[PDB]
Amino acid sequence: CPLMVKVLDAVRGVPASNVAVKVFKQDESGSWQQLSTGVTNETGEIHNLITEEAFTEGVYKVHFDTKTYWKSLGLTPFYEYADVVFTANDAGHRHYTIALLLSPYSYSTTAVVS
Amino acid sequence: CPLMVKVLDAVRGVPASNVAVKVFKQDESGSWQQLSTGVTNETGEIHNLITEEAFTEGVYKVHFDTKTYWKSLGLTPFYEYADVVFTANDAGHRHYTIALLLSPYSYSTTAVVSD
Amino acid sequence: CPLMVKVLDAVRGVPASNVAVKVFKQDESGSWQQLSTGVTNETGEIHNLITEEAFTEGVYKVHFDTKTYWKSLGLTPFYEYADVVFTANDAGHRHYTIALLLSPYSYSTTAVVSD
Amino acid sequence: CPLMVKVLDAVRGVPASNVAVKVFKQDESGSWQQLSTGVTNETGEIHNLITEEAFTEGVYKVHFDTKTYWKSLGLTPFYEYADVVFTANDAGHRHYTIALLLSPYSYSTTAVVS
Ligand SMILES: N[C@@H](Cc1cc(I)c(Oc2cc(I)c(O)c(I)c2)c(I)c1)C(=O)O
Ligand SMILES: N[C@@H](Cc1cc(I)c(Oc2cc(I)c(O)c(I)c2)c(I)c1)C(=O)O
Repeated sequence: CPLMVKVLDAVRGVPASNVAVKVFKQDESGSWQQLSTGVTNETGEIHNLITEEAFTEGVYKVHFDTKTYWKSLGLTPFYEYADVVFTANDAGHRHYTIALLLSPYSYSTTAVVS
Repeated sequence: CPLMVKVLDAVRGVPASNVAVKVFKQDESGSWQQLSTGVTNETGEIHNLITEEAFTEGVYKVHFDTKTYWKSLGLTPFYEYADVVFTANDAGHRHYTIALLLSPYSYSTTAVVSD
Repeated sequence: CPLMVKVLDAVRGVPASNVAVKVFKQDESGSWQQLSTGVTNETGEIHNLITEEAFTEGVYKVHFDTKTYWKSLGLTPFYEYADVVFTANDAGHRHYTIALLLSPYSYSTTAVVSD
Repeated sequence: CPLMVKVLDAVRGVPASNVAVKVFKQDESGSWQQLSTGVTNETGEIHNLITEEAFTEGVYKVHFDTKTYWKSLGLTPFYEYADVVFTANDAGHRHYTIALLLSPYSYSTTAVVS
């Protein structure tokens, strides 16, 4: 799995489950094309988010619906969502983890590339 | 000033100056209309980004060109940029600060909302 | 003011007011000598924590009582407190801001150093 | 393993290896007693950091020597180290992960409790 996510809830101290995620890749044109969609599991992760074959060199957007997550907890969210945008495999085929830490009025993201 | 930014550099321990910022408001179609531009100053801030008159209820995107910032320092950035998207002024007029902390492979953002 | 703090609440989107802060300096023995105290104000800051005269070269601990803060809000905190420890003024006199972002099960701290 | 760590390098996008870690528990007296020491591996983790038997209810300090880590990379560190202090098992025996994200002038820590 060359593209992984790990989402954590900074308020409750647990992984953030049921967070809807979409993966897009930017066109030759420059438009975003949706490649996959999934929902985080109990460990805040998504298995098989993208195949090695579909995950080619280019610019990617990983979109997290953080707003619905906080509404499901009865907390007021500030952000509409969190998008993370990066170039992948520009200098070779690697594995990427997009880590995302959530609070109602803050989020942090870090990329681990191997 | 109802919309403020504060940008910090976690590698150097200084405010991130000369970061290009753009502010957009989503129209009903879903497209983004640019309403502001600026570049952070030596304290990582931008004065007079938008007026109260322009800053009406809606969905906003604050776009930070973090890639150009790190490249100017000779560092290899991971992200293309950082966008921060939120609904504003939907429960009355408020003031907002979008704070952004930058490292080449990480960023954090926090919102402070006051009345 | 050579030592400033800025404390924010990531749950509520407001500065974290009424947070008790203490500043210590390590002596040669390794024990900690208290030099300052304060409580954050409505913007999450403390004025006049220490003077330039007192703030000499050494190792400092800035101690934030984050547990009392979250308990006052009815929230269950994980940490007993947050300490931030660093060497100051070892390459000349500088000014420091210790920024601290709080959630019940997480915190982030960033230092801004100027001359 | 009831007490785990996960340390990441926000500058390089890799787990932070070779970070020295000490685990202390506070005395009845109130003094810190060292229970264990280890060093993060290539995935930023430490196996067998503490046994289930030694990890009893009380107040813990997990100490990370972040200063030597940044010096090993040739970057100037601001902090002397990062200490994370918390009560464990006050309401039952659980597993704890202390996650720690490092930059030369910033760090973030989050606790995941299961
Ligand atoms: N166990 C799996 C999944 C996993 C990946 C990461 I990357 C991680 O590390 C962090 C650190 C911080 I600080 C965060 O705020 C967040 I979100 C994730 C953690 I815990 C777990 C693995 O090792 O691949
Ligand atoms: N002096 C001005 C500007 C200012 C706002 C904030 I909001 C702030 O706080 C943080 C805290 C953390 I942690 C960050 O990573 C970042 I970026 C900013 C700081 I320092 C300064 C004011 O009070 O409005």
